[PDB]
Amino acid sequence: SALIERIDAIIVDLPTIQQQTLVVLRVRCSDGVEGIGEATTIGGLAYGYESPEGIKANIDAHLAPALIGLAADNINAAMLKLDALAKGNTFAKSGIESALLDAQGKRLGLPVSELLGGRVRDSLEVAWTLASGDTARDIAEARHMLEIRRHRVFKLKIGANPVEQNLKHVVTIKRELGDSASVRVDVNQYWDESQAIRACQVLGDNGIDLIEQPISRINRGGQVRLNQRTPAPIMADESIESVEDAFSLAADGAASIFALKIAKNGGPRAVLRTAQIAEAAGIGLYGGTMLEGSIGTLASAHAFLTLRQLTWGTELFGPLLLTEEIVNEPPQYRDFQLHIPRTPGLGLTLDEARLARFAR
Amino acid sequence: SALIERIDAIIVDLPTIQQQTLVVLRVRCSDGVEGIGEATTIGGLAYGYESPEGIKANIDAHLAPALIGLAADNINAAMLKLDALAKGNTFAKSGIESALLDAQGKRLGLPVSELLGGRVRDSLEVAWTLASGDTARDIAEARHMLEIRRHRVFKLKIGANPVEQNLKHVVTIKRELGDSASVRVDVNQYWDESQAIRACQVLGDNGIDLIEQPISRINRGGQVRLNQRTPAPIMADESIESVEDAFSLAADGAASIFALKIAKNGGPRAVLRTAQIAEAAGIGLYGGTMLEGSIGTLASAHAFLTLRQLTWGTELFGPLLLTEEIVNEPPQYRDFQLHIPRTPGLGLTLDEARLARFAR
Amino acid sequence: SALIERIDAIIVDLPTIQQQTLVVLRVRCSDGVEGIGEATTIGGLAYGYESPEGIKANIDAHLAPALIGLAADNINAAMLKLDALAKGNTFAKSGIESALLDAQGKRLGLPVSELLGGRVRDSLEVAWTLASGDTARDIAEARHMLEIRRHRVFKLKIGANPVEQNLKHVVTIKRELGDSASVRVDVNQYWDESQAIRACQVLGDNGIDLIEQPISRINRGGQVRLNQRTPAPIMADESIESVEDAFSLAADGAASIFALKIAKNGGPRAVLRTAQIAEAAGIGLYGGTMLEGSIGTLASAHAFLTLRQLTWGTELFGPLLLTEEIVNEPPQYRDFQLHIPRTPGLGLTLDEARLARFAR
Amino acid sequence: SALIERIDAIIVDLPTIQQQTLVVLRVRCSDGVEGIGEATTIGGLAYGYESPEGIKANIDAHLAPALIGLAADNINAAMLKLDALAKGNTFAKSGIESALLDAQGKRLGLPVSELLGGRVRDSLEVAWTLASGDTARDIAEARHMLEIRRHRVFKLKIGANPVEQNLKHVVTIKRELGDSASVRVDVNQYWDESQAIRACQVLGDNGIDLIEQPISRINRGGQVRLNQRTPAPIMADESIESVEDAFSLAADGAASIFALKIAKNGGPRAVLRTAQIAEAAGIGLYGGTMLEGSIGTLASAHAFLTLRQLTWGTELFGPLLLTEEIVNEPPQYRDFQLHIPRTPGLGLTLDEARLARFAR
Ligand SMILES: [Mn+2]
Ligand SMILES: [Mn+2]
Ligand SMILES: [Mn+2]
Ligand SMILES: [Mn+2]
Repeated sequence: SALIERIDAIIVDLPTIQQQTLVVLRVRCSDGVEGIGEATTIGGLAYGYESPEGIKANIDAHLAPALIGLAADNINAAMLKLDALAKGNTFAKSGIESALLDAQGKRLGLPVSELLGGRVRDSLEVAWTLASGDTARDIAEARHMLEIRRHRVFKLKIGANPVEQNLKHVVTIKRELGDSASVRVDVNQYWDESQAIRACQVLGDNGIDLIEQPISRINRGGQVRLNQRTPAPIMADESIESVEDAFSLAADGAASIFALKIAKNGGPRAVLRTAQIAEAAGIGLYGGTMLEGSIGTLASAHAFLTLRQLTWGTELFGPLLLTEEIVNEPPQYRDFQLHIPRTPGLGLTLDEARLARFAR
Repeated sequence: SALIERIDAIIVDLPTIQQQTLVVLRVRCSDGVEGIGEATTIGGLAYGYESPEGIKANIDAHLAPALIGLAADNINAAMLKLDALAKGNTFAKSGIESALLDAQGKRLGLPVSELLGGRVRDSLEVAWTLASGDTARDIAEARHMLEIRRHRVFKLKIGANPVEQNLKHVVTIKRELGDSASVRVDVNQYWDESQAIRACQVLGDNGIDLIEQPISRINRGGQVRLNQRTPAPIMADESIESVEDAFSLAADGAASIFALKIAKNGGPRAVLRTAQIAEAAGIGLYGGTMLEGSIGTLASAHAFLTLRQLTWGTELFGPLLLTEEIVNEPPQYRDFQLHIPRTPGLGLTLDEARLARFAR
Repeated sequence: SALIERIDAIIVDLPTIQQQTLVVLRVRCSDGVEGIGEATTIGGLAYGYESPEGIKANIDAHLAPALIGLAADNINAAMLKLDALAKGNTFAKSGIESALLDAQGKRLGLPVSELLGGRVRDSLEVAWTLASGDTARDIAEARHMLEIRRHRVFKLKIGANPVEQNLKHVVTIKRELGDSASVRVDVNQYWDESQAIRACQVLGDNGIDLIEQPISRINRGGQVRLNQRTPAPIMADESIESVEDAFSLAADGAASIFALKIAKNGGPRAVLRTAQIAEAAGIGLYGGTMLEGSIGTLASAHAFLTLRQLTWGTELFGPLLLTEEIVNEPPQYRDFQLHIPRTPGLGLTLDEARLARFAR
Repeated sequence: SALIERIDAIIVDLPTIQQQTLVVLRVRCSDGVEGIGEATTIGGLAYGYESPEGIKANIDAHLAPALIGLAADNINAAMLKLDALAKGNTFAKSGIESALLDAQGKRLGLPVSELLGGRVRDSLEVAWTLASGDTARDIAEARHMLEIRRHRVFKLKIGANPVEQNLKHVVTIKRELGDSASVRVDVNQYWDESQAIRACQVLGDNGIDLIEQPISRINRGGQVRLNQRTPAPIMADESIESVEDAFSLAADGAASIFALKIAKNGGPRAVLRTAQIAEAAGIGLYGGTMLEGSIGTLASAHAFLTLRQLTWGTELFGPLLLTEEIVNEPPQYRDFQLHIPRTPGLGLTLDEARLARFAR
């Protein structure tokens, strides 16, 4: 019955704790109900082929036009249509599926986690990226985050400095924190196998719990090798740019952990398809992020809530990086977790004034 | 909101065109809504480790008790719980998930296909197993089924007679029918690789469209080999006894086609998990059956309706084999297809009198 | 000459040191001889798809009817028939083959180990699962078991608590016991490869002799990987759900040790088929248990007696867990071993009164 | 109870339809019972490393001495002992296990097939090697054998003449016989992969049912390749020189059919170990022969009788090649089969006079 009448893709720049750009989606349905979503990336084109500009451009010019007039309640049909009409564009697709799921949740008065099957938990463990680039600074922030019971899992973004420097930094931090916190790294494809061979060993020998995307996705055999040789488990993130990529990697034994990002898969339903594959292969899960705001973070969270298990938790800390939001409901972070309300849809409403404010 | 108050597993023997036993499930919810499902097999234990007797025994003694008091609306949590409490028992689990999905569909007034994402079609191509055991009779039945436009896809159950005899039979039928019908075989694991090597070639060289489960699931390498050497595509059925089996087979390249049976996977949601994996690997789909009645057939159909594509259609002909049904709504078979109503749930209601009649 | 006249499957709940349920089998032969067997599992459906209820249901409804009138002396023909009529149901099949072997042993006045070829030993090393869940408690029990010379091999059931907690627990116990006892673990599929990677290393680096089923049977490649990378040998248990599973695993190099459980294979003859395959591949053996009572334990033992070698002994401690038995002859545990009499059959007779007592 | 008191290995040369040498074994037990066996090969050392001379030499000097005093009833222990004391020597071991099984069968009054588990059939299909070396003669012999209903399955020993000549010969014979008989070849390792590539295709394209050992056992990859490319199934014979060889081949996918020869495995129990492995891998079976007399043929037959299935029958025609036998009971060949009596042991007794006659 309800139809998709219009979809708006709005580029919004928000201040952080330094701007963060999100593409807010608003799908208006003939039944008066409106869903909101979010297609967010990091650094224009540096973390994916989809920039905020390219995202809005294609939604406006291609994806949205293909949906107007379609049943808002038939998300599958809509999303399958988007797949027949467009190659990739998972970020843009993710924002749209998120909005459609939100709209469908308010319409049925069910939270998205329920639309997606039913939550098995009401909160998710949330990791925190220590980014000060200063070891002492990072250890202080870690101790602080532990103090206020906000985070007990920390990840270090490395690979940008000499291998030995990052190794020192990361091992110093773990050394200092001990068993009071879990320490992980994310090399974001910065190392080549020859560099990863030694670093991975050192990290694993010094209490690092997991090594996220050490080398580039272009070296598949190296991932398979490190998944066999690293003392510390290897997690695939950038290597997954789609659900089929997830199967490919699982079939190869390229990672014992898969990071789950709706943006890299195509939305909440798409990320569960990847998760489903991981569970079938026996691969461990992790709730990933592209540093989304509450909308994208909640879209992710609602999906992760249905997961039987997330051995390595999540890094759904995106909203805490922003000093301003475009939704009224502030994220609920208490005791190392993100608490998700049972309210319908994503449980979020737009802060119209701020939207107008930061919309570029 | 609504809770699972009581689940009934009823063994029903129905006359066929020779009895057919189904285990009818009735899950009654605290909100007055009741869902019906079906856990059906063929021949006691000859086609699966789950017999009608074992199915009712375990639902009563284990599965059902674990669900009473649980939210009827949180199907994922319920089914995940059944997985934590019981190994296998996909048939029993399938009947229960089917009933839960039915009950949830009436409660929200949405057809199960929609609960499952949204249908991309309203009917499914239906194949017909020619069973007369007589070549001439089978060819007659084929032409008859073509005439009344009920079936244009036929499968022959072989492997029970000498290889040459079945080969002759099957090739004679295809030759006689020409391009007016698609002819497939299902050897039900009856051949060993050494027998399949020649038969598969002959069948493929004589217009047989696909070869369903030629050899036993115990010979994995043989399946991988035949998937590489058969002139006719190899479809995996019995080899899949779970979603993880589907991943295993896909990772191996053991079949270019996967038959989808909710019974062998654990229900409508479980069969879609397997289908999702097949789609990710690029494996072709087929809607399979354990010869369910309208309930199981409709539970399957509602899931298959959301599938982007089913290259080889379905064999959802189960209800046409029975001369009596325990539901009021007769299956809609017209023009080589099974038509699925948009009505809520499975769109079926129990024929109380007949239920009482055939319930053993 | 002698025929199978009737088979009784009796569900018996016995008190333990907390109930333990066994399905006692009684096969009555036309020659007056009667054999007894046992189909026992742990926790209904939590350790196998076969529950006590499902076991009795299928024996009564399917397996037994197929055997009445058949030659009691032709166990092969009978068991092969059960395989043609039923998929899986190894537990139920195991109880029946055990009873048939017992009956055939009394009839020929030969112990089952002899029927099975001939014993090469008269006793088996028996391991003991320390289960108190309390480290200090477990170390005390270990020291005690060593004292009375009952056990010098101990296994810890882990995987239910955080990896670090179980690691600590297990390493603390080994540390404390030193070279006076062998310490093994059984994770019962509780870990996912990403968790097993580090735990296995730690365990192997701290004197743990072997790691039983660290990850789930759904992750085959992970087993192959850990069988290559674990400092401590990997043993397959739950991964084997049949003799063909054993071949599959051996062909893959998924474990350097196979646990031998008649229940998971289909009986004493079936477990030897698996053992035979293991010996051919060079895979090490272990006498496994589903915590059977004296009947199932003796059925297992009689088979394990014919084994050339059992590098890691057995865990045939099932009877010591029960405070009551349904057989008259008490198990012979002395000097870290289970001593098997040369008496005919299993060397056991039913304690009719107790049978009637605990039969549910 | 009964012990092995003395074992005699007697070399006997028998006239054929041209001599055939067998090593007759006589194991005398302390209980008065005596078992007879046979260790027979073809051509001294040309078909195995074990010649009649080497066989008697080692039994006398090594195997037999190790058994005197041992329990005649504990065959497993005895045979396992022979394995600990001697590498290979399967022929010699086979004659001894055969004799032990015979002696144990008379002692218990059970036929060997029963000692081995229980027969599932009373006769076996018997193939016939057409050896005239003349196409026309061979076709005549084939029609004759069909007429008297003695054989309907024929094999041609090829590989000794140019590939084309043998191809012509073999294809001419099949063409001439049509579907009235099954035609197979045995190249006895005579071809190298480069020759087999074309021949196998031609043979398979001209109705040859299977290709026995086309190339040498030294080329493992070639066997794996031909098992993948031959239009006609590949059977392994010479490649199997032990049970572990059988596992190796099955693990490799080197043949879809395994020939079963007790001589190449180590006796009736050993051949069943190989058969069990084949059944587990899904490999097809065939009862092979080294052209044994009634003793070796019956030892084989009693084992093959317990086999669930032998897709390609047997070639147990050995006794029909001899014009004189050293046993009193003449083999029962009627209607394409060898009929096995239910009598105890092998059902054979020595023809003392003839034994003394032909014993070299
Ligand atoms: Mn990452
Ligand atoms: Mn099928
Ligand atoms: Mn275990
Ligand atoms: Mn041969």
